Amino acid sequence: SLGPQVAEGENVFGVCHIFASFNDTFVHVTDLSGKETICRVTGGMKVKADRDESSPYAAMLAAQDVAQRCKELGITALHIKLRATGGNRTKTPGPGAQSALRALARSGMKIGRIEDVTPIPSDSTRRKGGRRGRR
RNA sequence: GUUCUAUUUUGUUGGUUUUCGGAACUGAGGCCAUGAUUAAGAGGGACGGCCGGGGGCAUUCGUAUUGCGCCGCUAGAGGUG
Ligand SMILES: [Mg+2]
Repeated sequence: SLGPQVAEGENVFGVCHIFASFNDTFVHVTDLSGKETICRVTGGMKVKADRDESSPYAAMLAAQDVAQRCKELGITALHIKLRATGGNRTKTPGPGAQSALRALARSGMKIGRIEDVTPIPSDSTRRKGGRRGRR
């Protein structure tokens, strides 16, 4: 909880891994390595109902809690790594991703570079479902 | 040329060998305007440069998965209308 950075000269960089499933949203801030983490709070930790854990309100509260816990240490800027369900399943991020990103941007985390770290397979295994699908 | 032979014939009775004709075999010729229709918008094949997720064998790469090992923080994570 002690920042060695000079205040006006530069900012301390971290990176958030915004995981956006269709049933929950993870907002996870780690360092430049990713091995050491800083703050992780979810939509289910903020809203105690399973059906709206991936809701933009829950992702917004999770992003506000992440930004407050990160300003408690003094990391100022965050790179953004958007991550989806991935694999054989869906590759489009959920509704909480843009809400959490805009929420941390309003709460005051300096936006670095944004990229997709979605685990898009080259050629995956068999998708969970029948030959007729999830009807 | 070789073998066989219907017989006409030597005035009439007999043999042998020829001229002349028919059957088979066999050598040197002369001639054909000498002799093989075209190459199917039929087909087969050779040859040339290709072309192609065609086939078989060996090798190599890519991610994702799931499981394990180590590290960081955590009370939720999955999943559904
Ligand atoms: Mg079924």
